Amino acid sequence: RPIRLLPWLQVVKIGGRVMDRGADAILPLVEELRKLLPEHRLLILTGAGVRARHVFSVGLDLGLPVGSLAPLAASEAGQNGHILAAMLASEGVSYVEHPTVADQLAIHLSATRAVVGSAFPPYHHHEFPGSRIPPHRADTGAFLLADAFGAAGLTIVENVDGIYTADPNGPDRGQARFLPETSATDLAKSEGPLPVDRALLDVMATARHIERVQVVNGLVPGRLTAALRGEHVGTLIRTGVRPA
Amino acid sequence: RPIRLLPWLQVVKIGGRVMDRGADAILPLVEELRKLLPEHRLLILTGAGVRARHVFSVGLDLGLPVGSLAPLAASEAGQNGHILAAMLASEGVSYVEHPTVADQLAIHLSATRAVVGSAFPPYHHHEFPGSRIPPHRADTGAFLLADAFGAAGLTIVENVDGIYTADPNGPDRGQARFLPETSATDLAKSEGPLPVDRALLDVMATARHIERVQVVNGLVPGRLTAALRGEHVGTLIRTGVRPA
Amino acid sequence: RPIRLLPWLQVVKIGGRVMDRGADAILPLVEELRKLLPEHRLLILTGAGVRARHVFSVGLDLGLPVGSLAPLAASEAGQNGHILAAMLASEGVSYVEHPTVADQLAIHLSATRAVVGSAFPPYHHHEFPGSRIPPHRADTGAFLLADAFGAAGLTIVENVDGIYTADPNGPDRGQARFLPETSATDLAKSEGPLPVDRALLDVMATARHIERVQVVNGLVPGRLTAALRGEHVGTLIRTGVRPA
Amino acid sequence: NSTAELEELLMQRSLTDPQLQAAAAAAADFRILPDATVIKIGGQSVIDRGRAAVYPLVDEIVAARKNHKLLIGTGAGTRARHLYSIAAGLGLPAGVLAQLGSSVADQNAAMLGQLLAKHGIPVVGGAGLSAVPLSLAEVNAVVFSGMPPYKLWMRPAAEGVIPPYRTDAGCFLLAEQFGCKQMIFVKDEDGLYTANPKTSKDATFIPRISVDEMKAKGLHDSILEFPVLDLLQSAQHVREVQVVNGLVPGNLTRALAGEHVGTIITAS
Amino acid sequence: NSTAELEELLMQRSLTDPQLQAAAAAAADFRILPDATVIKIGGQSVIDRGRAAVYPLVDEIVAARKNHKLLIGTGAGTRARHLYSIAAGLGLPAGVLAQLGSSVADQNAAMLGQLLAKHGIPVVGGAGLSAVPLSLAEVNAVVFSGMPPYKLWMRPAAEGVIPPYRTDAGCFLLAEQFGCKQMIFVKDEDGLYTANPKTSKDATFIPRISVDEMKAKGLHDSILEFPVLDLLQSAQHVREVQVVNGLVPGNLTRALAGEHVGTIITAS
Amino acid sequence: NSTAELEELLMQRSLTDPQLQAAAAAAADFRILPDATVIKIGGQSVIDRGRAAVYPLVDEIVAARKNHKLLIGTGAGTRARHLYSIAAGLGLPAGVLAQLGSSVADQNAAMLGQLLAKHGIPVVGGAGLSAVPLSLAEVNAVVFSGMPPYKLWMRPAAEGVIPPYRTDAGCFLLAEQFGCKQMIFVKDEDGLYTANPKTSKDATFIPRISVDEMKAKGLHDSILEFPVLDLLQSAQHVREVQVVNGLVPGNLTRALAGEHVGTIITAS
Ligand SMILES: Nc1ncnc2c1ncn2[C@@H]1O[C@H](COP(=O)(O)OP(=O)(O)OP(=O)(O)O)[C@@H](O)[C@H]1O
Ligand SMILES: Nc1ncnc2c1ncn2[C@@H]1O[C@H](COP(=O)(O)OP(=O)(O)OP(=O)(O)O)[C@@H](O)[C@H]1O
Ligand SMILES: Nc1ncnc2c1ncn2[C@@H]1O[C@H](COP(=O)(O)OP(=O)(O)OP(=O)(O)O)[C@@H](O)[C@H]1O
Ligand code: MOO
Ligand code: MOO
Ligand code: MOO
Ligand SMILES: [Mg+2]
Ligand SMILES: [Mg+2]
Ligand SMILES: [Mg+2]
Repeated sequence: RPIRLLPWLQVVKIGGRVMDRGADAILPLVEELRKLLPEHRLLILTGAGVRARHVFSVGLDLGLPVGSLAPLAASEAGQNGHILAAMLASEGVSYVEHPTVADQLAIHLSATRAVVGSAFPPYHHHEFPGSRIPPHRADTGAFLLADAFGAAGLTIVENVDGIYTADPNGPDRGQARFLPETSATDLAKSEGPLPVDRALLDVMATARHIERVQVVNGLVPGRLTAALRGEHVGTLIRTGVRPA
Repeated sequence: RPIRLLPWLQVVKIGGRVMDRGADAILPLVEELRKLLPEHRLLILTGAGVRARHVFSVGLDLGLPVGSLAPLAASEAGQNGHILAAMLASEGVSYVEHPTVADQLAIHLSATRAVVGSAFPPYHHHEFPGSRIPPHRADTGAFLLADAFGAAGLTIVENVDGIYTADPNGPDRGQARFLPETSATDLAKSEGPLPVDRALLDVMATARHIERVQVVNGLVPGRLTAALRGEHVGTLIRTGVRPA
Repeated sequence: RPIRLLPWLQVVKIGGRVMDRGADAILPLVEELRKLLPEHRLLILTGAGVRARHVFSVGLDLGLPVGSLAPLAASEAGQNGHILAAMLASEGVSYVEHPTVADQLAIHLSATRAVVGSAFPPYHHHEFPGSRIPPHRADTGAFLLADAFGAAGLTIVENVDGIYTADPNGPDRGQARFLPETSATDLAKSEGPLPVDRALLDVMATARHIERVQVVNGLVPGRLTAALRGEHVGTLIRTGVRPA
Repeated sequence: NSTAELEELLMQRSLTDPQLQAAAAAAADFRILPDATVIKIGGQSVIDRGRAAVYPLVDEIVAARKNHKLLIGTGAGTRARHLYSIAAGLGLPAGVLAQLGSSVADQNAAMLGQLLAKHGIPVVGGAGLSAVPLSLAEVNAVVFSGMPPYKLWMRPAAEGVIPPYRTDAGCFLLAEQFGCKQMIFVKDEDGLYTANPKTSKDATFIPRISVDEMKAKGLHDSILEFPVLDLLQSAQHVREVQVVNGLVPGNLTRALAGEHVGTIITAS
Repeated sequence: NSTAELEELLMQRSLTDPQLQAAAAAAADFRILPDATVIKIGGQSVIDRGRAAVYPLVDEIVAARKNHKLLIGTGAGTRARHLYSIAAGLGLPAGVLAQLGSSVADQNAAMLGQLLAKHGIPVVGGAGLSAVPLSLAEVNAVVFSGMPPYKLWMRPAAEGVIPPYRTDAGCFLLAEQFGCKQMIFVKDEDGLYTANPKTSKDATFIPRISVDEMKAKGLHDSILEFPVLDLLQSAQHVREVQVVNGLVPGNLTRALAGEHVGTIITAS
Repeated sequence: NSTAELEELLMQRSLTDPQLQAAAAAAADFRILPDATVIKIGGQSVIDRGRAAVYPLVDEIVAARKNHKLLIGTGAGTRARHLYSIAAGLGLPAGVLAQLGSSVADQNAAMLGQLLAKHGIPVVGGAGLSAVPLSLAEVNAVVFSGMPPYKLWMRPAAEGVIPPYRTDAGCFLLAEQFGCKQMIFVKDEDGLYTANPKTSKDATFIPRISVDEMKAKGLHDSILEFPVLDLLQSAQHVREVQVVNGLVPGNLTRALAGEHVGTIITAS
């Protein structure tokens, strides 16, 4: 297998719907991240959220193709990153652009303890066709980076406890059962909504380093801290990469 | 009031006419700044000086509007910043561009003790109309940054002791009386020249954090050091922001 | 003479033909560089190698001028830099672009122990006419930077022991005699191939700070470490700059 | 007033000196793009409404550029209001909110430009300096984002952290800087009324009014950003603006033909 | 399916919801550049061969743009293969190799653009959005680099570290995104054969074939990158591609005229 | 000399090898923009003088582009001399001064471009590659800044820290690189004299002279930067230059028409 570029790196993806809740959710998350800075070397990546749904509504009404909608949704993830980095600026944290993440993450994490970036990958008008909704979104971009770096782990911070058998906020909440652990292949052959991109399960099948990814509830203080120490507080997704 | 982004930051504006005096004035200032690096976290911003007056003379003769003259004068402030940063390069100081100042100052001040930038704000062709001379110049840009960051202070380094009742180098030097302290509102209702932009008094009226700004003579070694410790060695300008 | 911008800096140029040998040569060099990071503040610059020869073959067949071939060859030197920086990323080393090297090297070397860049100078379509082969190549660009910074030294890492009286891999290997020491003026009045750019000897004649440059064999572990401590393990080239 | 006396004042006095300011005011006045018209397509009022509103305006733009040179700026809209609400709730200052709003206006310019690309009209980052497309009869128009470049240097309002200079001000300052002959704001109402027509049933239409008359009647902050009315009173080249309803078929075409649709607001 | 029901699903459901995905599939379909043709000039197959191959194709391009709008992408070639071999021997991942390959395609685009500059055809970084040169009869063509923008975010193949999406995929995705009418791959063989024509003496020429028929006969990875055949089956706008021999004089000109030179590969 | 023998030398020898250098010298010679003319507008000699000098030259440029393709570079002038004096007094090296001078040439290009924008002529950062405006009869000209890109990599002079390669050298190297047919320097004197005409009263006008004859008479450093005369002797495409007085009405127009105004300086 290829070498690990940054084996000491920890990657954390913050869901856009978490940022959408405003200060009631962002302020406790910021204080938890502040206490984590002396413990880990962190790359924090933000998702898009509800604003990408509105630009999808306008863009689809205008008939624009999927390669047009992909950078429009990525813009909302970058704005969430600027907001989060501004709240952590007094701790030495700043937002960094994609080419900086791709080529100069090592020097930027030597200068400070953590940086913030956009979780969307730069596919832009080269997005894959098939669906009118861009497939390679925030979860997929965060995992591609973490596995390419050979990072120590990737944690996904959502607004629910984890993955259920059905949408716990949808029409069939009554039959929604929590899944403490699952494999990417088991999820991929299932039909129904998920809290993660379906393209995430595809890039997990070709991964080289990351063996597991945990999805935790960011609205419960302490669960992100516990997940970064390997404690089981959410849904564990096994990628299929085998350990030594 | 809004939160303070970088509450531990100290901002220093170096007048362009100070840089115009050459090594006789720059060399003592560089040695004073060298000794201040271990004491403060500094953002050093440079003004334009006499070269902006020449480009104004050419541009006005060609009839160009005020939005054309604003970036032309800002260029001379950036060149003064490159000169000052080169003299401090052996101490780890470099010039940083405006988008870096706006979005990544926290990480750059985590890597080194001080950085240099242009004091002019990036208004460019969107400069306000009214006067044929660009109103938002070096003093105004430095204060807008310092107040937006919620910095610990802003000090203006000039080639005179402070603000007088008249131009101490003009036609009426005999009646020029030094003002040790004044308010922005008192200065704004006065007529006559000042060593600071008149637009500075306007942005002081809407400020959220900075309570006072001192103007000191950079040609006297030790006065910048004293001003950064709160000692009264020049003209104190009260902004109107009330303390807690 | 002008002041020294970065007097504590050490510059190392890695030949493109060394990188062309692949992991058999790059892996031992990477481990030697890893052990040198705590000892020096390093700017590592990479050359072009055999890929620039192929783009020369295509470009000359198309009839393109020398100013067209210069940026095409510089691209291959930048790719060698990205490869070398990726191998050192876990130590905090990253590739930095030319404008960053020119204006912000001081802050980047305050954040980390070493950075990698392209050794080619940014002459591009403004390359000098005369020869159909670009004259200002990797050796010339590395020396121009090192002398402009006033760096503590410049070491050239090649795939041979040093400079011989003839090409030790060419048609006349039998008469090739090793030269432990030489002057730039003596080399400039000689005819025949050299392992360094002939333009390097010209910029050495107008140098202000660098007094000597050593060419060492990077395929022998330990010689780069010894050269950075001033030990005579290759060919010493005296520039003509006189000591105090 | 002479060139030699202005140069001496420029070298010996502070730029704040009233004698210097008066001498600079007598300089010649060059218009950079005097034959162009600046148009602002509303974000919330037009682009947020989708196909029913944007497609007819694209048709008008393509038809109008045959006889009129156009600089087309875009507004932000509801996505910027969502960003403002999140950031204001966190206590972030106006300078931070200004950068967030620019991204939404960039989104809308990209969507409009992709509908116009097959007609040759590009999206530009420097509209008043995009000399080639504005000079070709085959193009004769460009699309740009309407937010000002102030970013963290944005001047805050007297109260609150909402940026006071947004897409209305950004488009107007372009028209003023380049000496354009016309500035048209494209919104979703017929024009200026005595009250908000969406929340009041007896508002009376106002065909023409000056900035001073608007203030004396409480209309300072209505159809247009209140800071842009003060910029209008200080302008050198653009001394009046026009506000038209973009949801009415052909309204932009008729305004470009000199018809007095909508409301005309004069500086004096 | 209605706009109001799609908007509600877009706000209340996950983007992974099958009900949301089905409603989005019923949206209208806008083609951004429907009159353009995307052409890929091979790196190893054409540009690496020098004057004998490039000069006749430059002549065809200049003659073809009088009647056909063209987007001309470039391949990488042997210099990218050398970079891949060095980086793969060091154990570097596919994301790192993707950036190395883009630089070689940039080199080839720069060399081609300098031969076309005196004819007015520019090198662009945004071909589908370069609206002005594609709209002028005096230009009517642009040159771009064919590598996708994925960089470190490149999806790796099932085995090995060679990037699976290279210049063939980058050029095809442009044609699909902007709704172009034609996609032509310019290589150094007459078309698709039953076996590799360079290493087999009894290969039979195939004038026309579908993607499914190619897979059932072991031809998945031959004249075209095997990932681009899967992208073709999922495409919305470009449902077939053509592969022609660029070393034959006039082959590109005749393909643009509708002649069935080379091999036509259909999605279904 | 053959292609196969050149390729073998390119792979097996150092680029310093005389046998390789001789084989590369026999390669074909392609001119990128053979129909264009490069013109340098002096900074201190023209633009610093203001309206009386710039406005008539703008009129000549607009009239000349109807029949002549132009690349217009700008000089720096007195503001760069002020920056050089400050930085040299601090002991800064030539590489640092080179970056300071480029900003002044950028200022002058921006001022000239805003006077030409309404005529369709743009300011570019890549003039020889700005293929579209140079190909349109409606434009046929571009404006660029004349400083070379060397920055910190600037080769210093034998003595002093003033950059030896400034706007004269930057404009000439453009003309040479792109194979232009003509290079015209626009200054404030009728041409080359036997002595400095500003400080000597008996200087004799020289209509035509070679570089070797200039050196044998102490005229190496006069109307043109002395390093540009050495570049002229090594040039492949531009073997002579012309220096004209831009303060004389119509001098640039007559020089473009083939009239022998000013001084012609030949490489041999
Ligand atoms: N099987 C499932 N298990 C858990 N949650 C589900 C499932 N199916 C749907 N959901 C819904 O998905 C929601 C999370 O939405 P989503 O993942 O789109 O937001 P996000 O990840 O924060 O945004 P972004 O992807 O832009 O960062 C949850 O609130 C939940 O209601
Ligand atoms: N009331 C006043 N009090 C003090 N100085 C004044 C007053 N009015 C005018 N001046 C003059 O203003 C001069 C300072 O000029 P100015 O503020 O333009 O330069 P600067 O601030 O260094 O340049 P920049 O604003 O480009 O940084 C002083 O030397 C003084 O002569
Ligand atoms: N007089 C000489 N002494 C030593 N080596 C010579 C001499 N003349 C020619 N050479 C040859 O030059 C070769 C080095 O080639 P070169 O300097 O072009 O590569 P490089 O410096 O690694 O590449 P780059 O300049 O792109 O970084 C040596 O292997 C040697 O065979
Ligand atoms: O984006 Mo940066 O590269 O903090 O030095
Ligand atoms: O400008 Mo930088 O972003 O020193 O890392
Ligand atoms: O390129 Mo950077 O400027 O590491 O902060
Ligand atoms: Mg999710
Ligand atoms: Mg002042
Ligand atoms: Mg060598």
